Amino acid sequence: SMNPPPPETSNPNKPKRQTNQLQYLLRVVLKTLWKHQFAPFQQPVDAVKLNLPDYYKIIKTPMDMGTIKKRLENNYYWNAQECIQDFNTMFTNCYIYNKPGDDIVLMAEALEKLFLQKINELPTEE
Ligand SMILES: COc1cccc2onc(N)c12
Repeated sequence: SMNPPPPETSNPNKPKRQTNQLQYLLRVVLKTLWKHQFAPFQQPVDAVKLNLPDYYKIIKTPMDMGTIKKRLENNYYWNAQECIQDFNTMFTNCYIYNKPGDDIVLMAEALEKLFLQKINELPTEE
Protein backbone atom coordinates (compact mmCIF):
# COMPACT_ATOMS: atom_id res chain seq x y z
CA SER A 1 0.00 0.00 0.00
CA MET A 2 2.82 2.47 1.01
CA ASN A 3 5.40 3.96 -1.39
CA PRO A 4 8.99 2.65 -1.00
CA PRO A 5 12.08 4.97 -0.94
CA PRO A 6 12.71 6.17 -4.56
CA PRO A 7 15.56 4.60 -6.64
CA GLU A 8 19.07 6.00 -5.98
CA THR A 9 20.02 9.14 -8.03
CA SER A 10 23.11 10.04 -5.92
CA ASN A 11 25.93 7.77 -4.65
CA PRO A 12 29.31 9.55 -4.15
CA ASN A 13 31.32 6.28 -3.94
CA LYS A 14 29.92 4.98 -7.28
CA PRO A 15 32.50 5.81 -10.06
CA LYS A 16 31.15 8.22 -12.75
CA ARG A 17 31.75 9.13 -16.43
CA GLN A 18 30.65 11.81 -18.94
CA THR A 19 30.70 10.02 -22.35
CA ASN A 20 29.34 10.93 -25.83
CA GLN A 21 26.87 7.97 -25.61
CA LEU A 22 25.64 9.18 -22.16
CA GLN A 23 25.36 12.75 -23.57
CA TYR A 24 23.24 11.27 -26.45
CA LEU A 25 20.99 9.45 -23.90
CA LEU A 26 20.18 12.81 -22.22
CA ARG A 27 20.10 15.25 -25.22
CA VAL A 28 18.39 12.83 -27.67
CA VAL A 29 16.85 9.79 -25.90
CA LEU A 30 15.45 11.27 -22.62
CA LYS A 31 14.51 14.64 -24.25
CA THR A 32 12.47 12.96 -27.08
CA LEU A 33 10.56 10.71 -24.64
CA TRP A 34 10.08 13.46 -21.93
CA LYS A 35 8.39 15.92 -24.38
CA HIS A 36 5.96 13.26 -25.79
CA GLN A 37 2.17 13.58 -25.18
CA PHE A 38 2.29 10.18 -23.32
CA ALA A 39 5.38 10.94 -21.11
CA PRO A 40 2.72 8.65 -16.09
CA PHE A 41 6.49 7.99 -16.47
CA GLN A 42 7.92 11.44 -15.48
CA GLN A 43 8.18 10.46 -11.76
CA PRO A 44 8.18 7.26 -9.58
CA VAL A 45 4.79 5.48 -9.47
CA ASP A 46 2.82 6.99 -6.55
CA ALA A 47 0.92 3.84 -5.46
CA VAL A 48 -0.97 5.88 -2.80
CA LYS A 49 -2.26 8.73 -5.06
CA LEU A 50 -2.91 6.35 -8.02
CA ASN A 51 -4.59 3.77 -5.69
CA LEU A 52 -2.35 0.83 -6.76
CA PRO A 53 -1.78 -0.92 -3.37
CA ASP A 54 -0.38 -4.06 -5.07
CA TYR A 55 2.08 -2.12 -7.35
CA TYR A 56 5.17 -2.52 -5.15
CA LYS A 57 4.23 -6.11 -4.21
CA ILE A 58 4.59 -6.98 -7.97
CA ILE A 59 7.26 -4.41 -9.07
CA LYS A 60 10.57 -5.00 -7.21
CA THR A 61 12.84 -2.96 -9.55
CA PRO A 62 10.97 0.39 -9.92
CA MET A 63 12.16 2.81 -12.63
CA ASP A 64 10.85 6.02 -14.22
CA MET A 65 12.09 8.91 -16.45
CA GLY A 66 12.23 11.32 -13.48
CA THR A 67 14.88 9.05 -11.89
CA ILE A 68 16.62 8.58 -15.32
CA LYS A 69 16.57 12.41 -15.87
CA LYS A 70 18.17 12.99 -12.40
CA ARG A 71 20.70 10.16 -13.04
CA LEU A 72 21.78 11.65 -16.41
CA GLU A 73 21.87 15.31 -15.18
CA ASN A 74 23.79 14.40 -11.98
CA ASN A 75 26.15 12.04 -13.97
CA TYR A 76 25.20 8.89 -11.94
CA TYR A 77 26.18 6.38 -14.67
CA TRP A 78 29.50 4.85 -15.76
CA ASN A 79 28.22 3.58 -19.15
CA ALA A 80 25.33 3.82 -21.68
CA GLN A 81 24.13 0.22 -20.96
CA GLU A 82 23.22 1.13 -17.32
CA CYS A 83 20.90 3.90 -18.66
CA ILE A 84 19.49 1.70 -21.49
CA GLN A 85 18.71 -0.96 -18.79
CA ASP A 86 16.82 1.70 -16.71
CA PHE A 87 14.58 2.61 -19.71
CA ASN A 88 14.00 -1.14 -20.42
CA THR A 89 13.18 -1.73 -16.70
CA MET A 90 10.58 1.14 -16.83
CA PHE A 91 8.85 -0.33 -19.95
CA THR A 92 9.01 -3.92 -18.54
CA ASN A 93 7.47 -2.77 -15.18
CA CYS A 94 4.53 -1.21 -17.07
CA TYR A 95 3.88 -4.42 -19.09
CA ILE A 96 4.27 -6.71 -16.00
CA TYR A 97 1.90 -4.72 -13.72
CA ASN A 98 -0.82 -3.58 -16.14
CA LYS A 99 -3.35 -5.77 -17.96
CA PRO A 100 -2.87 -6.13 -21.78
CA GLY A 101 -4.53 -3.47 -23.96
CA ASP A 102 -4.66 -0.77 -21.21
CA ASP A 103 -4.08 2.95 -22.03
CA ILE A 104 -0.88 2.98 -19.91
CA VAL A 105 0.51 -0.01 -21.96
CA LEU A 106 -0.18 1.81 -25.30
CA MET A 107 1.54 4.91 -23.78
CA ALA A 108 4.67 2.88 -22.82
CA GLU A 109 4.62 1.26 -26.33
CA ALA A 110 4.64 4.69 -28.08
CA LEU A 111 7.58 5.85 -25.88
CA GLU A 112 9.40 2.49 -26.41
CA LYS A 113 9.01 2.75 -30.23
CA LEU A 114 10.88 6.13 -30.13
CA PHE A 115 13.40 4.76 -27.58
CA LEU A 116 14.32 1.84 -29.92
CA GLN A 117 14.53 4.27 -32.91
CA LYS A 118 17.00 6.51 -30.96
CA ILE A 119 19.11 3.63 -29.44
CA ASN A 120 19.49 2.21 -33.02
CA GLU A 121 21.60 5.36 -33.78
CA LEU A 122 23.70 5.34 -30.55
CA PRO A 123 27.03 7.04 -31.51
CA THR A 124 30.41 5.23 -31.45
CA GLU A 125 32.60 5.73 -28.32
CA GLU A 126 34.98 8.74 -28.69
C1 LIG B 1 -0.56 7.28 -14.19
O1 LIG B 1 0.37 6.20 -14.18
C2 LIG B 1 -0.12 4.93 -13.98
C3 LIG B 1 -1.46 4.63 -13.72
C4 LIG B 1 -1.85 3.31 -13.55
C5 LIG B 1 -0.92 2.28 -13.64
C6 LIG B 1 0.41 2.58 -13.90
O2 LIG B 1 1.45 1.71 -14.03
N1 LIG B 1 2.62 2.48 -14.30
C7 LIG B 1 2.27 3.79 -14.33
N2 LIG B 1 3.12 4.80 -14.57
C8 LIG B 1 0.83 3.90 -14.07
